[PDB]
Amino acid sequence: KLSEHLRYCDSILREMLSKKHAAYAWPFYKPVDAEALELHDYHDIIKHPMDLSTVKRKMDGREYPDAQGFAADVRLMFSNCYKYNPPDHEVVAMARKLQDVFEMRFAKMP
Amino acid sequence: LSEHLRYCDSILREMLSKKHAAYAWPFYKPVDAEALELHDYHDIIKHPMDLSTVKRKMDGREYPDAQGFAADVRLMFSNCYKYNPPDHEVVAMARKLQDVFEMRFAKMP
Amino acid sequence: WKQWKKYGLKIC
Repeated sequence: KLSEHLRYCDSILREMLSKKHAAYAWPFYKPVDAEALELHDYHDIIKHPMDLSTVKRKMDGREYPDAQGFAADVRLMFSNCYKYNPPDHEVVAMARKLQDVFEMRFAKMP
Repeated sequence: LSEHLRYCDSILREMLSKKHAAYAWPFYKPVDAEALELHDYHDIIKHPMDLSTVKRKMDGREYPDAQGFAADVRLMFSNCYKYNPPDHEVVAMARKLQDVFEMRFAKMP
Repeated sequence: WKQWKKYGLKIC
C-alpha cells in the first residue's frame, strides 16, 4: 500500500514522534491552537499551518504521492516556526534541533 | 477592600507580571486534568487552585483578610508539591515563584 | 504537556 520510499518516510515520521526527541519535538506535536495558547496573531502571519499531527493524518490517508510532497509539509512546518517566532527563542532552537534530525535520516534514502 | 488586601492585589499583580512569566505560567490557569490525561489529579488534589481563581476571588471581594488570600496561594503551591515528584521542573518553578511571594508577603504592615 | 505561549512542560 505504501511505496518503498514512503515506507522510509513513515519510519522517519515515527522517530520524530517517539519519546527519544520529545524534549524538543513537543511544540510540533499538535496543530497550533491560536486561542488555546493565546497567540492571536499566528494565523495573520502563518497562512498555511502545518504540524506533525496534520502530517501523520495525511500519511495514513495516503495523500502523499511521493517523498517530495512529504518533505514539503515538514519543511513548511519548520518554516512556519522560523517565520513567526523570534530567532533567539528556545523553540526555534528546538525546531533547529528537530529539523537537523529530519534532514539527516531523509538524506539517507534510495 | 481594606488597606491590607490592597497590598495583596499588588502582590498578585506582581506574580502575574511580565517579570515572572518565565516560571509563573504553569499557575496562570487551573490544571486541566482532561487536557493532560491525568485521571488521578482530582483523586489526590481535592482543592485545586491557581492564580486565575485567586484573582476571581479577589475581584469578587471573597477574601475576608489577607490570611485567606495567602492560604489559597500556598494551597496552590501545596497542590503542586503534593502531586509532582520532587525532581520535577514544576517544583523548581513553584519554589522560585513562591520565593517571590513569601518575600513580598513578609513585608506588610 | 502544559503549553501556553510557546512554553512547554512534561507533566505526564
